Amino acid sequence: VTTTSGTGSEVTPFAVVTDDATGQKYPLADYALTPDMAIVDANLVMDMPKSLCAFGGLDAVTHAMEAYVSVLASEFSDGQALQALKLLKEYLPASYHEGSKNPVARERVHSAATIAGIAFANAFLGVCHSMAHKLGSQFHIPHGLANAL
Amino acid sequence: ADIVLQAAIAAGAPKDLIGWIDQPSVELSNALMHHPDINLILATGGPGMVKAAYSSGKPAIGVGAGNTPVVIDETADIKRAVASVLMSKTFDNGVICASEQSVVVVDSVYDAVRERFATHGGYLLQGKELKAVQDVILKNGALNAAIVGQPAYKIAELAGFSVPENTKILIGEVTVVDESEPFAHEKLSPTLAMYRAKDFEDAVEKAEKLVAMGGIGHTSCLYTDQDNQPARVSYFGQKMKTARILINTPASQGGLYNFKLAPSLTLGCGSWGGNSISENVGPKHLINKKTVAKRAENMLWHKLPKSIYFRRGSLPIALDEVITDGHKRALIVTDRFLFNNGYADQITSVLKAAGVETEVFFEVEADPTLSIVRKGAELANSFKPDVIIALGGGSPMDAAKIMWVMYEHPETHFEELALRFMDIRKRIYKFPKMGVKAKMIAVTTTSGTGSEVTPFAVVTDDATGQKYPLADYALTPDMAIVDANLVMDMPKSLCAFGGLDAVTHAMEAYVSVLASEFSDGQALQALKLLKEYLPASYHEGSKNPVARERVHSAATIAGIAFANAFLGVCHSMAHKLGSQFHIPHGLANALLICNVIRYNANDNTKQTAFSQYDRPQARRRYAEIADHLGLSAPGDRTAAKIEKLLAWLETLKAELGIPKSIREAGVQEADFLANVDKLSEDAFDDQCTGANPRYPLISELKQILLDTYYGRDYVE
Amino acid sequence: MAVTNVAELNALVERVKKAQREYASFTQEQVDKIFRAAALAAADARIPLAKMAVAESGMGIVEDKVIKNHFASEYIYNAYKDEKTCGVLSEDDTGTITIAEPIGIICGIVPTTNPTSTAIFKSLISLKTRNAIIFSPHPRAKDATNKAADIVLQAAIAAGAPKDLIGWIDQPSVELSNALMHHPDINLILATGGPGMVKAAYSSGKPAIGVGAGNTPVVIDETADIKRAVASVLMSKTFDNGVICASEQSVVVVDSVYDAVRERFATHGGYLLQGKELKAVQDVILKNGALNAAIVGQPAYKIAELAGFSVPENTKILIGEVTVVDESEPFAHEKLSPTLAMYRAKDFEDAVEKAEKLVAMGGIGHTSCLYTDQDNQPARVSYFGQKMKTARILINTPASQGGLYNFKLAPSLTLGCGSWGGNSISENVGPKHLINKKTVAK
Repeated sequence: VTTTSGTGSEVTPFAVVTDDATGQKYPLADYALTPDMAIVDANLVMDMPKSLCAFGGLDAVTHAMEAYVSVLASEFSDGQALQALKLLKEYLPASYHEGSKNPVARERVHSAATIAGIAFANAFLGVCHSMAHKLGSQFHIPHGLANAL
Repeated sequence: ADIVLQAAIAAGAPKDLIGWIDQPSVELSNALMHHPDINLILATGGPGMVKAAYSSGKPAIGVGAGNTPVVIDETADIKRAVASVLMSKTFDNGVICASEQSVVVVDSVYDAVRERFATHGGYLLQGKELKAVQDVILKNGALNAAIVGQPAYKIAELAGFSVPENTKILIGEVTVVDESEPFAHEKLSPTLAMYRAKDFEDAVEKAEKLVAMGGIGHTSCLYTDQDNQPARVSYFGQKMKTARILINTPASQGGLYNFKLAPSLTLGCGSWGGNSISENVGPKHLINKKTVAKRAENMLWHKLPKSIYFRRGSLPIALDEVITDGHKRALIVTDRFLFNNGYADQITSVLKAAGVETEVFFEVEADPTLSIVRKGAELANSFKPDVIIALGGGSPMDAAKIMWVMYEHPETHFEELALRFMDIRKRIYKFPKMGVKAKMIAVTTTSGTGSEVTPFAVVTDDATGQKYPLADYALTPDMAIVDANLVMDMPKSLCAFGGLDAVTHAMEAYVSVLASEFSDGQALQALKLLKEYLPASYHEGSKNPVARERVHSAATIAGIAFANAFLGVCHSMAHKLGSQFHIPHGLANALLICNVIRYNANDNTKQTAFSQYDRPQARRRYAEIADHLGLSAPGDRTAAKIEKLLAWLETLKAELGIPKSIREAGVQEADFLANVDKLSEDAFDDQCTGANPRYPLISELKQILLDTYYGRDYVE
Repeated sequence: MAVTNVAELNALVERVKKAQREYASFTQEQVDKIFRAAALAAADARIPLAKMAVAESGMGIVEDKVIKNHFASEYIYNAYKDEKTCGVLSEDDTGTITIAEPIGIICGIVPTTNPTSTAIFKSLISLKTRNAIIFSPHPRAKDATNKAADIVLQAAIAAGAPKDLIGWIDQPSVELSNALMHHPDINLILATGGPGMVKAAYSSGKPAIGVGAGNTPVVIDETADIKRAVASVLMSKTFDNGVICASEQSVVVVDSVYDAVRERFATHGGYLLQGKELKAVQDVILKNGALNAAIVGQPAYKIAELAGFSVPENTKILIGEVTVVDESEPFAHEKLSPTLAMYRAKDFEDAVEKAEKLVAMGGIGHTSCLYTDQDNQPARVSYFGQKMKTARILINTPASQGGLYNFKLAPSLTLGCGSWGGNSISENVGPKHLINKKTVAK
């Protein structure tokens, strides 16, 4: 069950853990870790501030902008990556200035975060999401900023 | 009543909550029943006022009492049953309702109970005094009130014959049972009626008339040995029509009797007519329950097979995974044409090398007829497979899903699934769980049908010729192989046959009312590449391998979308045409797609509350295709924007090699006008019309079929 | 063989008696098998029967009767599929057995409104509870009901059922149907239709239940959606020309949004009228003392020609503007035609009061709908349900059904009561009113 709009971690088989004594990452990836049922609800994202809708949404934009250009892109995922970018270019601005006062835009943005999740579950992320994965861990900046600048 | 009132008054109740009448009269009580402020009557007593209670124009229930018969046979305990009835009739002078009123005994033991009764508490009478008591109970054609509840001895003084003080009850010996005999009616006095039975069988018959004479069946009790004669008690219950069937048990109660029995009263009925069984009145007959319903928003879904594999030569590698996993037994479902070719060794040989038991199923033809699927299930449960691998596109892959259900649930009849699961829009009934002892692998052989990814199955019955569609998200295969090396030599006359089927498969799911943001991108990606090298896959076939591979993966992409959003009406007359003209599917929806689009963009009788305000429109959704596919001027109008889309659809047929109208597609005028009416109002009911936002009418589903016959273009 | 008068009815009923006597011994095993085959033939024979259900009736349209026949034929084999109605029902050790027994021959009146939708519903619950029915349809729609009953019969015949288990009368008459109700061999009556014969069914000295229809009011206040409630009611009243029982019969709107609806209705599908033709419309539905049979199920435009004034073809329904609510004005009674009544409310509070009188006028409370915002005004919906007396409370929901609406709702019919009026609430008739359970005690 997803309570954030912008990270597609409910449909993808990716998980990262850190060591206790030391600090190097322990990434894991096996199609078998995908949940056998994912619930995408929008009423769980209604009052989160205009400082998490702006970083999750950009995280979703980054999640799909390079899955279309990744070397692992097939004719099965460019149909979904090209849709999230189309969907977020007309609802993310409307879900930031107006916030919950426009509930249709929030639902569209939340639903299109999982679509990018489908896109990057099969194709894999580029260098933009790897350097951003470390630069957001040493300087303790949230995930969503690092791939935005 | 006042005691209960005052108890309730000092507990929080209003002051005049219970009322009663003083010095009542028949005229005063009548005004109470006809009062328009009273909406229930609880009537108790004999058929003196309960009969009038029913004929009052108001809902009423009556706690009546019918003469309960007692049956004692030769196998019963005589010494014990004589006294259980004896004490139950002397309880409150036998006034408690639904008490004993008659005893029926066989001739084998009749003499035994006669002197026993006179010995313990009875006093029999047979002379002139016998026809004295009967005249006492009935005086004016109705029961008198001068002997109700009185002890037995005093009522004998009324008739003039002395009876000793110690005597408990008085009993007559009467054979004729009717109205003129007054000893069968309810008496509410310590008296009993004794009846002559020649055997057990007539005893029950002689008890049927007694219950029927009381009008309402309340209780029945017979005394018998319940341990060595268990059939007699079972026979006794299916013949008497009463709410209670007691054995070796007093009717009302004792003075260690059974404690969890409802009282004789609190058992009412709602009719004075015959064959009426009483029921226990409780705080449900005096209560009315209302139900509210809230308009709950509907949620969509996106359900797909767990794994989909696709590339040039992806069958052996995907098949290998199955070998590595534990899978010993597997069967392959196939058609006829491909087996005589080298299209079956490329899957069996790779299986035999690893070593697994595979069998041949080569009898499925173009349309499954419920006869070969049954024999397939018969072969399935005679082999106990662990993996079901489908082969072929369309017919042999749809039938494999039904074989899977019938193999995993042999007890469930097919005709039970014909009314529960026929449309994927309801979610209140669940399929029995599947995949317990098998799993489905789906492989395609033709480019342009995504049936390996959808939860759809259509079964024809060869007896009459009726289709039984099945649809639920449990028949979806657990794996789909999309390989292209097996399509390098398909005839150019058929590569595009299914190719245009996918065009209508994707174009129709985009404008469906169930279309969501999840299935819109895939429905659009399929159309985008089909104008790029699908015609190349037609003219080249083998001169351009890559185009055929690219088109083949698009059929699943078209199918991956409509498996979540049902097709519209175009895929309905397509079903109907392809099953009576024997034309193949793919052609049927090809030459009327250029005529059903215009019947979806106009003013138009439309279904309301959906596809009118919830969804934007259908005319502008087709407008997105013309600009998504890039065939629109920078500045143009929507009305003219669809025109160029239809123009592209027409001029692609100039090299697609498809007929211009249905008549030129190999059908005759003679066998159309006499069959169009029969053909029209069945496409209206093939689980379509969920999509195609416009609500169709039979009057407007024929002009389409008549307009396409002569090649004429529809216009109003 | 055909039956002409009482002389052959008094022999037809004996055959059904003899078949019922033998059929009562069947067990649960082959009773469900007969249930399966009967439900299939009802669903598989929906279109043909609906085409010939309007050829002689002359009212309604074929399109909407297909769904009505299909929904009613599959809903019965959807919740009563597997429940113990034969043999032993339960067992209490305490030895307490609770076997159940059927009732017997059942009478049934099929109205001209739904000659086949309710004919197959009644026929499909009796053979589930091991009893038999005799049908007495209207002379206008006799041939449609008889065919529907015969289809289920022949389906059950080739499943293990006795020969003469379901009967019907040809060329029926009022005097012939009276002899069927007073027959001492029938112990249940299922009466349906308007208050024309159900009143006589109650006054018959026999147990009887009636699937009636009260004029259901719809309440729309100022806070409700105005562009959505106009259409949900509009499509639910044009369903089969508004003959579906317990459909909309009157709308009550507050003064705030009255004119906001008046132009909308004329814009979309309505045609308002206020002149002398309003009197004509009132008189065109009363031939004498009650509702006439010449405008039942007819489209809106033709009845206007009979009423005198011309109305365009495209128009869907016609609606009057009447303030008085009594008997003299006939616009409050059930009409079974694509017509609606529009009422004046000064506020929401009087709207519910103006709806109490409408429900009480129908005699039996069946359904009542309110259109309001259910998310920021939750007190109003709670208040609305404790004031009316109806079996169903619907908010933001069409009365009968749609053409992705709610699926787990019982049909408008299969909801009967046991009294005419006096604040009576209907209930869903099912395979428990036709069964009697006996208890044995050891």
